[PDB]
Amino acid sequence: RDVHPTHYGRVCPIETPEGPNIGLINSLSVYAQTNEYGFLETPYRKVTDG
Amino acid sequence: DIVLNPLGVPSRMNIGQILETHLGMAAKGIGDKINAMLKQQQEVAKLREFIQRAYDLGADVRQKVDLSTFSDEEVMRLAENLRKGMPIATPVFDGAKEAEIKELLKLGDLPTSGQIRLYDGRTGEQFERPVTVGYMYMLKLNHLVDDKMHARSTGSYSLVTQQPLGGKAQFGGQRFGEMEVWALEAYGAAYTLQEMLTVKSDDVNGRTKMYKNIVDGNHQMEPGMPESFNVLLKEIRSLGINIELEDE
Amino acid sequence: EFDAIKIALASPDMIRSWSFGEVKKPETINYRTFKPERDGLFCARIFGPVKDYECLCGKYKRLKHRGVICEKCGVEVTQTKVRRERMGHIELASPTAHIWFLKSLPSRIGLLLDMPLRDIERVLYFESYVVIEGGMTNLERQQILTEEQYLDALEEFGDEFDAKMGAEAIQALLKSMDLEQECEQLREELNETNSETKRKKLTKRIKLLEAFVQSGNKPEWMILTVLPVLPPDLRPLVPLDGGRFATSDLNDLYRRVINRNNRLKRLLDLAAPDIIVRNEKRMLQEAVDALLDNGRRGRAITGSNKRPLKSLADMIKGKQGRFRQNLLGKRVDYSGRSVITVGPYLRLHQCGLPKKMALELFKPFIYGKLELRGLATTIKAAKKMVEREEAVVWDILDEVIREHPVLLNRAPTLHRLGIQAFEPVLIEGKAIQLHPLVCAAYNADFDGDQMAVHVPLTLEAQLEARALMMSTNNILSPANGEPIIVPSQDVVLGLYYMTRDCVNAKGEGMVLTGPKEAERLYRSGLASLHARVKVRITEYEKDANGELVAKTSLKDTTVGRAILWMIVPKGLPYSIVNQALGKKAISKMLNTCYRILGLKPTVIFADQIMYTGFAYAARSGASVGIDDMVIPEKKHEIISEAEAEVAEIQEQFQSGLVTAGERYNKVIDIWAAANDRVSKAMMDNLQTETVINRDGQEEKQVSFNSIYMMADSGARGSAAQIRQLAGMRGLMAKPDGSIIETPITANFREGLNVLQYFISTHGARKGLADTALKTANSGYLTRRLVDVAQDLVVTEDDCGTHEGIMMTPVIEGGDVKEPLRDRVLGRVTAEDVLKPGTADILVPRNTLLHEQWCDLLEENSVDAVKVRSVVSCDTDFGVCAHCYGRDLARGHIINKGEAIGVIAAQSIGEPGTQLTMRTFHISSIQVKNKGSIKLSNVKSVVNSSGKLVITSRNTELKLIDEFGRTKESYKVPYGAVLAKGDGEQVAGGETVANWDPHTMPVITEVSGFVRFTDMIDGQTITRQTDELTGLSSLVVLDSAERTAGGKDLRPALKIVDAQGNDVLIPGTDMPAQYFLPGKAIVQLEDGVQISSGDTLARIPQITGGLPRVADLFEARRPKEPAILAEISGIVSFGKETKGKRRLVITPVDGSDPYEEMIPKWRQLNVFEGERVERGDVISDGPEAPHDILRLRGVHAVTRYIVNEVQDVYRLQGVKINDKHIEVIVRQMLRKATIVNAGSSDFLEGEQVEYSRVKIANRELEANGKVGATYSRDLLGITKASLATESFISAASFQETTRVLTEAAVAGKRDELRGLKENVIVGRLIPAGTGYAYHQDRMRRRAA
Amino acid sequence: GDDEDSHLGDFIEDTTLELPLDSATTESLRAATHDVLAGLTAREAKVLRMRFGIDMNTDYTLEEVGKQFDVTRERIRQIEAKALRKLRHPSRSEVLRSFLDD
Amino acid sequence: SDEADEAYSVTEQLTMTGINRIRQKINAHGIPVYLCEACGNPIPEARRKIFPGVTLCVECQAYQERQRKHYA
Amino acid sequence: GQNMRVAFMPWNGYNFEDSILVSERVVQEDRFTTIHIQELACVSRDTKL
Amino acid sequence: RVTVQDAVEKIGNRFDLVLVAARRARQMQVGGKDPLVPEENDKTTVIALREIEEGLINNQILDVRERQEQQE
Amino acid sequence: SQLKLLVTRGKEQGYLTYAEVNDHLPEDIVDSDQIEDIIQMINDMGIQVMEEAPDADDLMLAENTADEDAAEAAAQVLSSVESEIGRTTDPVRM
Ligand SMILES: [Mg+2]
Ligand SMILES: [Zn+2]
Ligand SMILES: [Zn+2]
Ligand SMILES: [Zn+2]
Repeated sequence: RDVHPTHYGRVCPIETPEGPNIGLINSLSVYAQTNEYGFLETPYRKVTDG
Repeated sequence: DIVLNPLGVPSRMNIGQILETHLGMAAKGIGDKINAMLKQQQEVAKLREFIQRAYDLGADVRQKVDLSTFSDEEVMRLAENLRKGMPIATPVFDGAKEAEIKELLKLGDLPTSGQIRLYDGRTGEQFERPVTVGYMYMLKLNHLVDDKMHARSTGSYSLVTQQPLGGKAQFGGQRFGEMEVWALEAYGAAYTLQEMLTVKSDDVNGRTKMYKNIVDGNHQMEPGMPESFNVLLKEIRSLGINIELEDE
Repeated sequence: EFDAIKIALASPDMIRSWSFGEVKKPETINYRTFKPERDGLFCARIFGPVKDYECLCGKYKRLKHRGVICEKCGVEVTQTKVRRERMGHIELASPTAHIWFLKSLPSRIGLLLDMPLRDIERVLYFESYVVIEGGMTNLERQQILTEEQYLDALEEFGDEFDAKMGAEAIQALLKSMDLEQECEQLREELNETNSETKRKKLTKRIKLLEAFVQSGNKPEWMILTVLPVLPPDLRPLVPLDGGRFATSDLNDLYRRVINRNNRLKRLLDLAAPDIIVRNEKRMLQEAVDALLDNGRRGRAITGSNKRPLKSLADMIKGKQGRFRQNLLGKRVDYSGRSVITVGPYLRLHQCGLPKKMALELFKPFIYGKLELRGLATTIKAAKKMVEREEAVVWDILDEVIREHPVLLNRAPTLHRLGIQAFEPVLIEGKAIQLHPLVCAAYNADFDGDQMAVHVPLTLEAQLEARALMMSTNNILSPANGEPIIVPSQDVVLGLYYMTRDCVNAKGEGMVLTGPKEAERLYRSGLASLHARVKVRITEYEKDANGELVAKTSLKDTTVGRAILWMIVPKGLPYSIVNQALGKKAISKMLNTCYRILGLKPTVIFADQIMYTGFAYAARSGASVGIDDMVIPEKKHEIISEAEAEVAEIQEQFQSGLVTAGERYNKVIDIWAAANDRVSKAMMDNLQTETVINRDGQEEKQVSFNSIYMMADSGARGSAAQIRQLAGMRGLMAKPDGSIIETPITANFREGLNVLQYFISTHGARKGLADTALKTANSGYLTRRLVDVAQDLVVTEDDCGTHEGIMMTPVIEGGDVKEPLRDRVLGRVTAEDVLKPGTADILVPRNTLLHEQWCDLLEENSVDAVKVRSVVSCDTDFGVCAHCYGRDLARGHIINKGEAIGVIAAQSIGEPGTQLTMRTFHISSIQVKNKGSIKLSNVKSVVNSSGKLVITSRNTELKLIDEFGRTKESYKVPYGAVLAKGDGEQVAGGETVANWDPHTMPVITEVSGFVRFTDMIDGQTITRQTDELTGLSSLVVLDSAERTAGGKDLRPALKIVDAQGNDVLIPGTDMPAQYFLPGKAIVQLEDGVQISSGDTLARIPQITGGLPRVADLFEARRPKEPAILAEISGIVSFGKETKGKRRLVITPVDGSDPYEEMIPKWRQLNVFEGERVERGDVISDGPEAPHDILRLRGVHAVTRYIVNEVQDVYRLQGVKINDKHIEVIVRQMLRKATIVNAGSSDFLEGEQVEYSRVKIANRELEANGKVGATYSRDLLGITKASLATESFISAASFQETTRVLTEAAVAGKRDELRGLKENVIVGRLIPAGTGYAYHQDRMRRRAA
Repeated sequence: GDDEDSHLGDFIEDTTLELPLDSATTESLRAATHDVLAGLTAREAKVLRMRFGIDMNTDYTLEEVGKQFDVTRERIRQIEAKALRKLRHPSRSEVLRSFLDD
Repeated sequence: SDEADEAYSVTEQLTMTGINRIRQKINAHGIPVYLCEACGNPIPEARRKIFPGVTLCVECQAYQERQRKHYA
Repeated sequence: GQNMRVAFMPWNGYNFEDSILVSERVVQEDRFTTIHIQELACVSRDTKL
Repeated sequence: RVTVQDAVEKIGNRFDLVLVAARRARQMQVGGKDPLVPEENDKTTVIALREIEEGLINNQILDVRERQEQQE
Repeated sequence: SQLKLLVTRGKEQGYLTYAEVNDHLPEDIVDSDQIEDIIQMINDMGIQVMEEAPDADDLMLAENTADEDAAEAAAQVLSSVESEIGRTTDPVRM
């Protein structure tokens, strides 16, 4: 039911239903996408040299 | 239109309802000049030089809308949908800084602190120390009092144990559980609790001899012994357990 | 009507006696007509007609045939409700064991037959043959014979050898067992078997045997042979929609039993081979087990649903069972609910009932009043009229509604102020309107709570509503008598805004004739609401014979305080409204109005406070804005300063000067100190504004900033949330308990960026999860405390004891955390309290110490008051009215019949839910005050150099002023370096003791020469050669690496004369040798001149939460129990390290059997020649509570718990009167163990109810014989609730099967006498207004 | 489920019970007959109490009531129809006509 | 109490309890010991300038932290 | 929802703990009027008689 | 009636007050009586407390009046 | 004696996991019916035989009733089914 730092970009830290199952039901973040394997992948723009 | 309690704001630290309220005062500030200009049928040199000014405010916003390349029947169409108020996009961790509200409030002729001086409706003398007004987006939630009000004098009962039914749709009663019984024994309400386990709940003889007694105008119960307990008595005696009632 | 409920075992003849026939077919109904069958499961010949006064056949369907039995189908013409109560029987073709009497864990059949459970479960499932009265053919009765052994032992023996298997065997064992013959032979061998396990098993079996003879049950009744079926209306077959049906699972279990019994009937009709009939009998026995309790044998069989079936045990036991879910928690007619709104036009005694709800709830009342006035003739005409809701039924309903309370109740009913009665005022709409003062008594806000409203029908319940449950009759919190109707947030902003001055307001310095002139000036707009004026004030004082002496003066007030003075009643002075009037000030003002004037003017005053507070808070215009968070200008500098500091410590960790753990600790400390600095800067920036002036100069004043005006008044929230608005947010937590070291340097008047907002959600999500998990377990502790304290009701007016706890405030070190006026108020003086001159009685005896008496004894500076306590009450099954004290929800003395066990359970549970649901742990004496030192256990020696070191053990420090009361209370170490002498009053600012935990000396009593005899280095000491100065050290050893030649022997610290003559102990003819325990730093030499009190041998070196009040009441034994001194007398050691040391305290006049198995890892406080009395300290740490009760009195575990439980409540800040922990403790230790059985009728090893012991010992001393002594036992509150007297009560909170089997085999009775008993049974409680009914029924039994 | 851990036995209603509005209607009809039968004399009220089952557990037949008074069931049928027509009138059926569901 | 105010009390108890439990482990004022209490190594003077009262040296405390990382 | 000309002040306890004081113009302009379409069925089943 | 404070001090016990006022209200409602104190359009259980308030109904006064009602 | 050390360890720590019972079962018994009968035998003490490492508050919230006579007769059982291997009560298996 806690929020782990790997929730950034993938599931909403804010939006969970409060009450009996808080943190058990999540909400998918805005740009969050699923992987080929089934994990939650979120876009990052590539930084080059600078 | 709606008066709100300010004491909910400092403790529950949602200051974003005060910042939206000030952005609601700015957004309905723009809209009451676009409305006032259409009220007088102002020429579009008044409109295209105010609304382009309104659409270009604050520090280095990514939105660049140029009304110079706008058709003239599109501008009055754009001014028709702004005569209520110009909508403001505050992106989530990106949007309106506090100075850009006050600058947008200064495009109206509204006071840049957010608070105007409000007069009492009934007695006409003002509230002192001026009051925040503005336009909060208030919702109407799916908890109406048309779906939560429920009452029952005497409705249908349950077959298995003879208690009143459950739920608002089944014309049901209120559950008087463990915690409402201890809080009744904590008074001295003996007679109030006897009727909430005999007359108002399950004792089938004692509950129709009450409804006749109330229509007779006699508030005296002849309660007896509940129907939750004779069902309990037959279920221990359906084991090989001779539990029986003694005599006085 | 029945007066008692008796439980037993069902006779087979009695099971056939209840029956109205036999169920033979497992058919239920007809499948075509849905009709009951001829002899099926839902029979009609057995259980009755399906329709009221109508046969199954159809012939005698008339209501003229009532009572006759039809000749075609055999049904009796009766009501169809008679098949709710009619049983039948099933005569089983083979006997079958009751699984309640076998697979219970005491296993009454197994414990009865003197055979273990494996024996009987082997024989019952057809493995072993069993000898029943086997003659004299080389056998033992009650022996296992396995099949081959039975066969080859039947050889050479033509006797019929009497070996059965199955329940025939156990039934013939249980029948042939003579209980009383076995009782006499068991007592005969008990005459000659005083062992431990042998005598224990003999008396353990003989207890069940003596119960079984005195009960009247037969042991062959445990083996069932005829089976009772339930009535069909308790396992119904209801026809649902569309042809579908719905049955109970007992139908399937009874069908299984009828199937297996019919098939076994055929298999014994058919002379089948024995193996398939063995399997059939075992199957039928298993079916009886699955029917009576589906799962005690294993496994619980599932039908066409994959949950297990509900069986008969599962229909009485369980959370959903009838004992829990249907005997108390049950729906209720004349009830309804809707949401709550405010509507503050109300008074304190009215709720706003909607009009459709009052039309629905009050329907029979409306019908009676509507046809009595005769506006309808028929009740059908009344029904059609009020369905039409004509213009007259509102007049009839508002007539009905006038003085008729409605019980408004909100769902988490933690205490008794969750139910209060209100007079209903008809409003439109559909929401209940509810007076804003009682929102803090229901904990009910207006984000959408719904209050359930009930109607009291009877005049007794209307008067119970009006006289107890009216919201004006309950304005004091029953936990602690402070008012619970405290004005909460808008009222305190109005009362704070009107009464807080401004330096230059309009209308300054005027002189007004009174408050009328002040309101006339303010309402006309000539004066501001807060302008310092000189008002003329008529304040009344009843400082005479209830007089209300008036006095008029000229006060220096503001205008708004004068306007607020009009709503004050007479008895209050003006100085109570001449201030800021925050939240605590209105609490104290309403408290003063109550204590002075009583109940009704407090209600009128609280209503006028609420009206004036809402009105002047409205006229405040107290907004909140974005410029009401002034960010401190130094915040950038403190943030940059802390970033420079953590850059510096980041450098010195990169330089390897400190590690990463200390670097994390240092940056957490640096950022927290910077957060305190930023909060201090903004709180000093906010609370002082600059205003100008009467003379035009700069003048600071308290700011009118609305966020400060909300935080400072106590309207809503405090300066921590103002820190998170204007100042920085701070360091944010983690669900791991850790702290995220990158803090949040921003706030909520600025924004948070994406990283800080993702950081905040760990702590906020953990907080909301713990909130929403705590509310699913809100009143578990309230439940656990009403179980232990159900049947405690005030029954006596004054029992007349002389005992009680002697109450003294919590002076812990410096200040007093809670004074005497908090505790001794309301309690009854157990003795006469004398003045500090010890000459005159202050309060006589049996007195209710109200606030006048407590004001008197606090003016007289009294310190040691012996109250009358609940744990020392001389009455039985109750408390007296004086050993409790006063009511605290009313201010009067308590009434006869208040359920103080339930009230105290709620007053520990409902303030207890304000505690944290998870637990949390957190040189020279600082002499500040001056006065006289008092010491108990004071035996000190002089030193040569003028210093002192105390050689008595428990000489702890007590400082007294010239007032009698204690000033500085501390524990003096054993031989710390005192600059304190004896008794002489010293001034503050001079150290009394220079302690050092490296210093625990064995400082001498007399001066002399410490020569050493019986002293050998190598087998007693270590070779300690201090190179540090070059001193002769002899540092003694433990039992680790020395020899056994000097292990039991001790080295002598013998201080002798200048010649070498052995100086005596002053007082004792023993020598002067102070033999040493382990690890003593010794500097001595043989023959050195040392003085008295010389430093010979120095020895080297608060939890909170609701789980603590869980564990304090369950009375846990801690894993480090501070062992005590079990008996008075001087001490010696014992055997060295057989795992544990021993220690023989030897009484100088008594025997010394106690060489206690002391572990060597818990080091001694004491020396092994140091006299300690009983109840004295040996180990250091959490003292076990049972050891306080065994050694010290019952007032020492009473004082221990109610100071340790209140150390959890006062730690968080929750106040509670300590009556409430004392009635729980009084019900905790109502067990005594017997030690001298005497002429009293109890065994030696017997634990029984103490108040049955104290009345038998009352009466067996009332003859010419002498009575027992007893050792009190104390238990946990889940274990004290186990040993109740009732079995109807005990089966509602304990496991029903273990309760009902223990109740049945004892042939037990329940004279009801209890709150939970009669609530289930449907009678009045023996507590409240039904106490006199239990007098009226206990009058007719002594007739 | 997931309501109060409620089971399907909690929502099955009994229709074969007696609702207390109909029962007090039935009880007040018992007394409203007793006042209309207070407006009849000795013979005609008594046959109307024993042609139906009013405070007696029959409902005698036409000859059985005429068996008590030795009448050949014809005057008994008329005196029933006379008293029945006697109760047909307004301000004789002003309480009972309201007792019929209309 | 709106169900997110008891959340506020729980979260402030969490932060304050953890931060006080850290700040009690800073050992602010002490004695200048000059020698470590498990090695007898000379603790450098800049380290005592940082922490007054370090009875352990830098890397013996690092070993203590690494041993305490798990427990026991 | 709707854009509501809001104010922040106590106003006589009618917005006391969490409550909202609402104008009659909000009700007059019908800004919070909502339609709610309930289905209500009647089934003719086959009983026995 | 708002509070029963005068009534509970005029009897001395809060629960026997409920019983005595219940008995008096039963006599006034169905027993057939007249209100001793004039009823100012009060319900029957408020007249009972205003009869207890003026000392006119206690347990022994009600009992001796029951004796007198049996006397005829 | 190993199941006696299971009883002693459960009452010494206030809980039992599945790992501790499965490490303190004997070597001779195989199938899952009898071992969860043993779980019922140890479970109606009740020493709270559940799946994982239990929480922190729910040993002080969960209670131990009733000491000790049910545990006395359960010790009488559990120190005596350490000898025979063929004991089950199922009519299908038997
Ligand atoms: Mg709420
Ligand atoms: Zn028939
Ligand atoms: Zn007493
Ligand atoms: Zn080191």
